[PDB]
Amino acid sequence: FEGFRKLQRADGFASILAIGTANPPNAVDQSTYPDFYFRITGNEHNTELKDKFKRICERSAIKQRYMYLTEEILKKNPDVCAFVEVPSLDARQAMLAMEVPRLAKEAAEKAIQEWGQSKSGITHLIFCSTTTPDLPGADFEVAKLLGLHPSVKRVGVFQHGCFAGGTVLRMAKDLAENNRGARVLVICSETTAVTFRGPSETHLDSLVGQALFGDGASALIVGADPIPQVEKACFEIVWTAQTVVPNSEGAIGGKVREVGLTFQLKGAVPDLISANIENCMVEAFSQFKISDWNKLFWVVHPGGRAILDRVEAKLNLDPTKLIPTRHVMSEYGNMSSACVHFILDQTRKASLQNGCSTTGEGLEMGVLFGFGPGLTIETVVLKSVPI
Amino acid sequence: FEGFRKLQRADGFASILAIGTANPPNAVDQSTYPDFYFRITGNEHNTELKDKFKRICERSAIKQRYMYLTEEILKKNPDVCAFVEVPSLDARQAMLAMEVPRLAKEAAEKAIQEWGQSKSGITHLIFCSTTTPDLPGADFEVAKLLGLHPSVKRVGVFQHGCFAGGTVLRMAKDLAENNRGARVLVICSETTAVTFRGPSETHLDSLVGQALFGDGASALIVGADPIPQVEKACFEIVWTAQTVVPNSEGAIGGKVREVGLTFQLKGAVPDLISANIENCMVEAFSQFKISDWNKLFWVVHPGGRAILDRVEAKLNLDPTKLIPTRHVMSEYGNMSSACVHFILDQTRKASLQNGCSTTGEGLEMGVLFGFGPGLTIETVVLKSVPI
Ligand SMILES: O=C(O)C(=O)Cc1c[nH]c2ccccc12
Repeated sequence: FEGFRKLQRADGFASILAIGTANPPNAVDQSTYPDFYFRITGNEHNTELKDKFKRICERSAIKQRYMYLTEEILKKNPDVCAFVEVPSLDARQAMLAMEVPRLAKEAAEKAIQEWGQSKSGITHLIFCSTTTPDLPGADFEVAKLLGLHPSVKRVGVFQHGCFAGGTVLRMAKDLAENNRGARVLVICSETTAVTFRGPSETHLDSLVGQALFGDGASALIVGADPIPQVEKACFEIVWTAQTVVPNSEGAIGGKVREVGLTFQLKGAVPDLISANIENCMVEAFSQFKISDWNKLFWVVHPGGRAILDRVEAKLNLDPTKLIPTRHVMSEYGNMSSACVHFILDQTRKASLQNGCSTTGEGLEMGVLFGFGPGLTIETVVLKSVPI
Repeated sequence: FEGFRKLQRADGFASILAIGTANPPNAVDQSTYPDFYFRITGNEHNTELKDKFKRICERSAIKQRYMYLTEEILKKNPDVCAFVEVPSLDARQAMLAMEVPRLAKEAAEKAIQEWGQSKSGITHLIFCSTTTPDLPGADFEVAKLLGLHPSVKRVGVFQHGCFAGGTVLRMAKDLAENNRGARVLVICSETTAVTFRGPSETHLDSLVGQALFGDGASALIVGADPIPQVEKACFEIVWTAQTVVPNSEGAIGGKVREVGLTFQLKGAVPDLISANIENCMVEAFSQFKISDWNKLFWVVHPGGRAILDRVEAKLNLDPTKLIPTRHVMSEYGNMSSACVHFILDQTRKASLQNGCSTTGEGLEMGVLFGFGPGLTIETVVLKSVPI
């Protein structure tokens, strides 16, 4: 086995070689959502509950969200419009079985097309979705839809949540770097088909989710040692970390039950995240001798307007750092795990079109944060690519 | 940066430094299961169905199984004894929220005790279970029960199934080898609380499972560069592969629904596996100049007696090869993902008590096979350690 381990692994940093995104072709305007939502769920007369919802939507800083669920589909699925008075899991599982792999496929083809290499070269697949209805998981169905080789090594990431956009990058880094020639297809596909439900005055937290969550899928090609003049890297995955904020189990959570996926959200999420964000930064960048957070490009899971404002304030980030992040939240809302990837795409695109010296708005180092159930925080250190 | 990557990764092969296992306290005798099972589910009047089940149990080559579900718990949950006449998911989720982590912690504490080092050195956790009830996944709960550091990087492997015992080793290899000093706690915790239900003439493809599935949890400590005279490896994870057998989608499957997790196993599984197992061996061992399957030690997921028989005959293995495998199936039945880890533990133990020259029955190289929904086959090439 002399030199076997050395030849088996890769040499450089895992690099994002392409980013593709997709969304259901149904843009839903936030300005008119309160009326639509309360009408379609049969709660038009509950003015006070609708006004609380209007309030939440109006302050969400989300102009629109793409949604698989349409008035037609909801009219054919009354049970999904209820809160919890009747079961709806089975019906939702059917929707997921079709929609999650579909968006995943669409986003993956875009990433594959950009990458410009044959899909026969894809060696691994990391597939993530809040939930998956059966066994095999959706990772199997997506691979089949894409016509990937049967020997592609799959890993499904389910029920992790909104922080998984970071999780999949952390996982892809080790796969790409420890396997010479490896090319990992990374996909995050999310849809509110599993969380959408009628409003309830005794569960205002669920109400907030109904105003923030949107649908979408992201796809990446990750690999180390990109081929000169053939493959093109936009970002390098340098270092990662994951940590749980102590004593915050009920801050963000969900439950898969007969009524489908229910979620819980506490108002303290903003404080909890900002109070622990500083340490994530020091632990991540001390080794790089960086202490000025404004010298980095930023990517933050847009869990909610408040979280972003609180993080921006606590760390004294100048107004431009979260522009790409807020831009995505405004145009797509909270697409869970897929969010940070759309933001990375927005970042590199804005950099090229503004004539920046790097894919990271002219800066060398950057940080990407994923937040979710735990409360869990995923930290990803990125390095941009010269333009 | 180049120096950074070199320092960031580990030097040698990912090695198994400890193996721990656990099972519910209730041992269920197979010889008397038909009467108990048909009684507790109120099917004593279905004589033909009962006789069919009896023969399945009698030919299962399974002497006993440990089960979380006792007569007392089943009496307090009649919804679980039904087939699909009434929803039972919610009741099952509650059981899982309790049992999966309980078994997980027990096995993990044992492996950690064998490892002999502080749990503060555990840097990663890979946790696997057929299903998980909420978000966070069970990986979160287990980390908490074990008192792991908040910054331990977690990866939950859900709804992969019986082949996942191989999947986690494939994942642990990259995590351990690409991270210098990394010590990965790998856990598989399975329980029939989620699959147990009454027999049904209309779903015979779901009957065999009730006779074979059992409960149990396994835990391993995987790490590269074991500290001399301190840590002790019993196996090295050399090479891995995953593939899907052509047109066998419905051969092994499951669905998470309002009635709980339903499953189906086609009679063609033994044939499918044996007709593709040869190519798996060639693709895995040709590079090591090995063509004689009998010169390797073996670990095979005991999906069922027939699978083991067909594999043995197809690869013309001598009578001794599947002994450890058949021994675990006899004493524990099919514990899904955990099986191959129990078998690995049995293999090393027997080797050291029979005076063999290595932890692999005196042989240098070995293979470990995981089978499941896909139909998927995980291949893990192992190297024993001198004794
Ligand atoms: O032994 C195998 O190959 C299986 O996948 C059997 C099995 C055990 N537990 C299950 C749960 C859902 C689907 C299949 C199984």
